[PDB]
Amino acid sequence: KLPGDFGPPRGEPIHAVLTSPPLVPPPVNRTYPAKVIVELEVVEKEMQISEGVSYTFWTFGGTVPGSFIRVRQGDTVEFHLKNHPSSKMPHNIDLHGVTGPGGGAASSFTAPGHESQFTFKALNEGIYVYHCATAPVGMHIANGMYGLILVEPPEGLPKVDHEYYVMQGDFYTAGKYREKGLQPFDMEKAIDERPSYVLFNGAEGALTGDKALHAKVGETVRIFVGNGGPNLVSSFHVIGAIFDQVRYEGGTNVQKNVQTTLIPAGGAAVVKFTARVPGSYVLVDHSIFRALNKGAMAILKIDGAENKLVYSGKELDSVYLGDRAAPNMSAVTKATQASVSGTLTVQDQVQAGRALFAGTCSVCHQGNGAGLPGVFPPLAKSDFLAADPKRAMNIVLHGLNGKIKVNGQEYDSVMPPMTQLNDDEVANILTYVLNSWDNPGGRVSAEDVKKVRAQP
Amino acid sequence: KLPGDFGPPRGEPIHAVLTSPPLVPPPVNRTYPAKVIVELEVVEKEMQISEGVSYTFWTFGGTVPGSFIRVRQGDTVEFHLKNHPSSKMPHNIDLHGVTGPGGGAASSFTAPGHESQFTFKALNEGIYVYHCATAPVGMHIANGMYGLILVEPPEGLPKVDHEYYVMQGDFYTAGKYREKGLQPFDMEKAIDERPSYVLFNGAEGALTGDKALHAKVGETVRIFVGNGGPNLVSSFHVIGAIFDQVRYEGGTNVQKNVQTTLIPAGGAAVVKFTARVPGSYVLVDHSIFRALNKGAMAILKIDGAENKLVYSGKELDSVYLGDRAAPNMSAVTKATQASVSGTLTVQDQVQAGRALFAGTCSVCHQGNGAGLPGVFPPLAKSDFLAADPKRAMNIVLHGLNGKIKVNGQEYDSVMPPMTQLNDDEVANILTYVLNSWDNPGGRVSAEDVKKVRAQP
Amino acid sequence: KLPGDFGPPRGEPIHAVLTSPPLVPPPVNRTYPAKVIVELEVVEKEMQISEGVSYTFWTFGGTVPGSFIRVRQGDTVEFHLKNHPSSKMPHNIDLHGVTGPGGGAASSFTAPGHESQFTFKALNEGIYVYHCATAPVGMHIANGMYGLILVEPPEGLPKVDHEYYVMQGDFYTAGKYREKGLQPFDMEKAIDERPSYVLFNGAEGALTGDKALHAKVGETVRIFVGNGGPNLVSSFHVIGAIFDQVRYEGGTNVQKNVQTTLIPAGGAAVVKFTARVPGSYVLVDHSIFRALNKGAMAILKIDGAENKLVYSGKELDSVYLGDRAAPNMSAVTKATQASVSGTLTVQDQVQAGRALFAGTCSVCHQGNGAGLPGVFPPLAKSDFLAADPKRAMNIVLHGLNGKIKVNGQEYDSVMPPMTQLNDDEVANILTYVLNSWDNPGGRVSAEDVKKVRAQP
Ligand code: HEC
Ligand code: HEC
Ligand code: HEC
Ligand SMILES: [Cu+2]
Ligand SMILES: [Cu+2]
Ligand SMILES: [Cu+2]
Ligand SMILES: [Cu+2]
Ligand SMILES: [Cu+2]
Ligand SMILES: [Cu+2]
Repeated sequence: KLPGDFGPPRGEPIHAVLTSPPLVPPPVNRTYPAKVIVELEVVEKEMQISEGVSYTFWTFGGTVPGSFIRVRQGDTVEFHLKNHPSSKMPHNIDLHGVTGPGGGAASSFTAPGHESQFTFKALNEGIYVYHCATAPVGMHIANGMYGLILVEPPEGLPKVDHEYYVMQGDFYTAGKYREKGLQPFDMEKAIDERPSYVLFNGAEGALTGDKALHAKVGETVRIFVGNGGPNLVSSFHVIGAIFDQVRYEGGTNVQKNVQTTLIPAGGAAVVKFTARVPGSYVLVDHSIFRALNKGAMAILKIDGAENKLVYSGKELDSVYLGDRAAPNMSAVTKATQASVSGTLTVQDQVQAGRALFAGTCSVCHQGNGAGLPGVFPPLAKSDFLAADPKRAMNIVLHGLNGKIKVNGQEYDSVMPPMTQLNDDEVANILTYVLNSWDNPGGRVSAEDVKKVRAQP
Repeated sequence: KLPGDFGPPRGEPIHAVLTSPPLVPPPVNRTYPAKVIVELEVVEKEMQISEGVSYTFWTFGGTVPGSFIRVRQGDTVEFHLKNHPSSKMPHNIDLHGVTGPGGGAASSFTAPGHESQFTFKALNEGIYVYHCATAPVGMHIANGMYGLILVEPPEGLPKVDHEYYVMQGDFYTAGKYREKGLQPFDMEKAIDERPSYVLFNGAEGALTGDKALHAKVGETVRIFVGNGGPNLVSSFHVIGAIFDQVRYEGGTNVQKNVQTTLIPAGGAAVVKFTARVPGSYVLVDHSIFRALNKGAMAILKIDGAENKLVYSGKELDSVYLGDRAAPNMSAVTKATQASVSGTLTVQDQVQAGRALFAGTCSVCHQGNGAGLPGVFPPLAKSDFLAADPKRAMNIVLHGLNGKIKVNGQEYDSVMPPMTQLNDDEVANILTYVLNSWDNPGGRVSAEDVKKVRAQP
Repeated sequence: KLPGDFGPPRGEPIHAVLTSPPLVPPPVNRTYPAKVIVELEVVEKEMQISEGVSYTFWTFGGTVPGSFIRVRQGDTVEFHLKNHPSSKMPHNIDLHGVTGPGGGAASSFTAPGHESQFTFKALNEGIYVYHCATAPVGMHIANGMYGLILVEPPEGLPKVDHEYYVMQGDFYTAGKYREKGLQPFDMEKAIDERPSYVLFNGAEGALTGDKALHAKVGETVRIFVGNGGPNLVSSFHVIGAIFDQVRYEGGTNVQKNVQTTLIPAGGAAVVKFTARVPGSYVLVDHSIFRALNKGAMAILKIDGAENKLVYSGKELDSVYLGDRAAPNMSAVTKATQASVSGTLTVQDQVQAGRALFAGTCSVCHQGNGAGLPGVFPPLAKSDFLAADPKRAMNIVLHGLNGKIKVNGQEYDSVMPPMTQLNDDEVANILTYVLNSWDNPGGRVSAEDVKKVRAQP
């Protein structure tokens, strides 16, 4: 007998309602197998991969990851793929969980402006990645062509308070991390498995700040977690919490009470979380430079009463979360646009710099620039800053050590170089500082920084 | 008590019959512990790692992976390692599953032209990697010195219709992927874990096309899957199917009903597959640039009747499998040899280009060069191609965008650069196209392409 | 109900006794929940990451990994973090296993010369990584800021004969592997996940030779194994043995009878080993260039009677373990210091070269330099060596092939290049050889090698 042998489809054909991340369709809530009609459209479009950084994404349903599909084991799925006429590339689909060559790939080949269809029976319960399977496949996947399909067990999953959809991917831009402008795909970095960004849900900050996932103390949360790759394996982890359950694909095995779990490239898992105490819980790839240097962080924010018997401490802040502690970094987007338009004002720079100062600089110099006397020198009303703005550019790029005097006090410490900051970021940060805390005002330009970077 | 305590060896000494990949020795089919004599010979030799690409492999038994060894838990194994007189390096062996320092390494050190032996009891059931353990060990492993030993449980494994032997490895050549000639090992790429090839069974195409694994609808297939490394961890996956069972080494844990599973460097697993519907099922490392850009694909081809209730779609083709959809790429080998000999003909180039055109170019331009009017321009009887062959070289290497006119119709799309193609590959592809579909004939040489690559 | 609901703390407050690697605190041996006071101090200090190679480590408790903390599920932990006044950076802590945002991070922020405290209930049994969580977090982790906390189940873990503490990390120096001197952290290699060293317990040789872990035949050994990362996933493996049990974090799953197991970045596991036969058992990351080219090897040395029925072979030697077979490589440290001081003698070089010759050269040329007539030429009383010392430098760096005559016998083989050896290493090795085995004496300097490396 084949698995999923629940007989022919019955009832009426069901048009599947698909959802955009990070939301999930409702439970199927059905006791009979059905014919389920799935309609998905490929759209190629520019979107912001980071503030001020555009990328040409290739998408299933207009999002990265693509629309979530939810069916029942034993269903007959009539899958329709449409390729929007604006597309330049052909596309197709391989759904993990399909029983048949290519997971649908040969029969779903769809040129721009065309449609295709194929039918499969969902024999296999589980959570599964789907992705494009069009040569060059790695390029298509790298450009965002992946999503999740859930094939429910016949009785449904246990009830929870919230269900969310989170998918990791690695991305390959010609430019470096946070370098502004429309960034091409970089095939050489992709072949070498050297991503410039590693993201949840297609963008930096997609699930942080005002875009966080939400729940309340006492509630249960199920997260459908994909790893589209193309190349990286996620050391997937929740900061400050534990997973009650982790189940990979449709596996019989269920691990319970783990905090860190390896998700293969192309893999998927269902995790369950129970909210205990309020605050922000961070989903990360614990290959930690991905999480804290390339974008791979997402937030589940829990509302409710503190329990000092369980945890006496404070909510997360910019020391750990960096510049993603805040609701958003919209000022960076605005300043980048203003630079393109040739209308960049001092205030545009100040507000972008404010956003970027958090964590990056405030960890040592404090959010108010006061530092810590004799330990971390002040940026507030700083004589040393005022005396030489070009020196300040060199300090950000190249670091500073040795004995200095600031506001009448000696320091003898080490500020590491921060050369990974882009010219606009340094410029904006320093313009923020110059226009705060009784400093002398004025501005630093990206071009000013470019010149210092070329001659330390 | 130690595990495997089934008493002293009984019966007669058994000379083990070892098999070359992808075949496996028969089940031991024995109820008593034996003394098993294993004889393995190291041979260093050039073989083709890809068509026209030679490599000096170091082998156990003349193959990569090395010969498969099959014994029973509780057996006493008298292991004999011989190092062929033609060898330049000394060699030895570490068998995972051996209880004792180095897994045999110190007592198996064997200079060229020598032999060694040691004896161990197989206490531990499971599937296990063996490999060379001679300084510099990573070099020996990278050169192909790894294989599998199966230690059966006393009652044997459950009966299946087919057993196969598949082992992943990462390889490090001085040249780039598909660059022709005898390629040295590259220690710098090896230390950086930046392989040029990632392969099953020692070569591109080792298990594709006419070298695929076979079974029929309804049959069960057990695959002994190794990962020799040296360095990579496989996101091991079957496209279009599921694994009934995955069991690592001799672990008590068995995962069931998973499609994607992580195999450590040095690790091994036993997977089971049940054939449901006909077609080609692809074993891959789903760190997908390895599978589709570096060689890490293998095929299990299933014969039998379609079942439209389960899968309505078609067999895999070159859109997904690329140039490995075909039975073989022997024409590439032949053309590379003819170049070396100084006898390369137009037809030699045409037949190599034909092989290389599949997927790489046909995904957009079609197998007949017709394209799709207004979407993908024709290569068949193409005025634009004929008008400027050097332009065509530049388009392959460097891409093309913007409005063009071909055969009286405007196109306004994007052909990505294909700079990873080697000079001979571009030359051969374009010579194929020029000599097909009423195009004007002639040829493009590797030297012609080299010149365009040096000045875009 | 929350997990760990064993009621309020009772008895007296307990001041936790923390241990330095590779030792573990005693079992808590307690049937009631307690208030446990933990005091940990951050110290930034230079230590030797390899012989003659200094690094500025940032530590919890003065060691890498940091001090081991051992508590009972259901305990209330009052955690005190102090930052030594000599520190330049602020620090904090995220303990995996803590229920609360950041795992303690916001409330543990501690500037140099300050202290902080927070309280948490240990709801979650398991073995857990702790680490610094101060921007830039990856830098702090890379500099050594990680350790383990064990939260025992209420009944305690089963009794074993020995408990040890082993933690992997990846490290990023500006210089190459084994390049001498004080090495800065390299942010570019860290972001690219390209470590120069991969170590157990903070240094090359930390757990080899005279620093090996010990047990006797018949004894059980539990190892608490961490992977601090920041970035790598360990293919964690024991050479020549098997793990009776592997349990990750506080997971319900326990794998039994495996040799190779994947430990995520940030992950931890408890493994159990039973000693069967004497000799050295190697813990490695089986992404094997890490183990054999970057430092990722540790030894469990078992004392007792051989059992020829189980294993007939010899103890590990330098063929497999390389230059870590010996008790230590102190002579390298001494020679590097003498170079810095300008007092380097011939004998200083000879003794450093002796240490470095093992495995690296002896695998082929033998420990006595005799080679194997006609196969591996002698370095003992070698006419060919004596005839041209600069040629010998070129051979080490750049290899040698083709027909040569040494001591009246022809060789026609291949010595691979060894360009990864640093100038001082080549110099010292060759000075050792020149001053051994009736060779002519004299010396080779690092500067001599530098010149040959610049012009092959
Ligand atoms: C802690 C790790 C720091 C971070 C992050 C940043 N800075 Fe810093 N800064 C730090 C120290 C210890 C010092 C003094 C070094 C010494 O030689 O003793 C400094 C110094 C500066 C200065 C100059 C002095 C002053 O005006 O107070 C400037 C202008 C400065 N730092 C700016 C700055 C900015 C803009 C940062 C974010 C990009 C930043 N610093 C981070 C320590 C640390
Ligand atoms: C789809 C992703 C493509 C692949 C793969 C290949 N080509 Fe292509 N090609 C494509 C487009 C959309 C265009 C037109 C670009 C525009 O500006 O609108 C082209 C064009 C060419 C041409 C020139 C026009 C013609 O003669 O039809 C040539 C000679 C050409 N392409 C060759 C070619 C070859 C040999 C390829 C495999 C190496 C190949 N193309 C791949 C789209 C795509
Ligand atoms: C086996 C893989 C080797 C290792 C490791 C090392 N050497 Fe070697 N060496 C080897 C061979 C096969 C040869 C001869 C090459 C040929 O063309 O046939 C050599 C040669 C030398 C020589 C010159 C000849 C001599 O004096 O015997 C020297 C000086 C030499 N080798 C030194 C040397 C040192 C110092 C090494 C460790 C750094 C070393 N070799 C490693 C094979 C192998
Ligand atoms: Cu696509
Ligand atoms: Cu896939
Ligand atoms: Cu070998
Ligand atoms: Cu091994
Ligand atoms: Cu720190
Ligand atoms: Cu962590």
